[PDB]
Amino acid sequence: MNIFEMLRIDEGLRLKIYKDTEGYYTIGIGHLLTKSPSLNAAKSELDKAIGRNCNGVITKDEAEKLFNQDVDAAVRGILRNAKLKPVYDSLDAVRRCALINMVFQMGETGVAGFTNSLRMLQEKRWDEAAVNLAKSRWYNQTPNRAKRVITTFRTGTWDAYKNL
Repeated sequence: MNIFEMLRIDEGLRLKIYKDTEGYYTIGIGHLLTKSPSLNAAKSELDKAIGRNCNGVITKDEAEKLFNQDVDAAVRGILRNAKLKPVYDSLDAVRRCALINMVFQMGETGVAGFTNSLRMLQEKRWDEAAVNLAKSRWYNQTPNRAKRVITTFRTGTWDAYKNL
């Protein structure tokens, strides 16, 4: 299992514009297009992103291309972030995947806001951090996906996904 497979399980693949859990316009493998209510604003962002007139629809290849960009950007974002980098550097390979997942879903800024959980992870207090992470809007809104991520941080294994 790797970050790509992990995220492909959590986000799904959709070739037509769709609304995410938060009601935002998305396409592909969790690629947010706009927080704007206009489908037209969405279709415009999409064409800009692909470089063609897509008319709200893309190919598998296009979705994967966006996906590669997003994971790359997520990684680079963590490495450039003063709050995130140190945590990342302190973690083992599987747990690193878990932080990437959170950043991909919630953005750098959002994850950087989990001050206490970050501190616990850095200190390798697995059980404590799992409990703290669950006290969030994130967990209440997308509980199955959050539990998967949380178990990943808790155990350092891919058990939560070996099911799926």
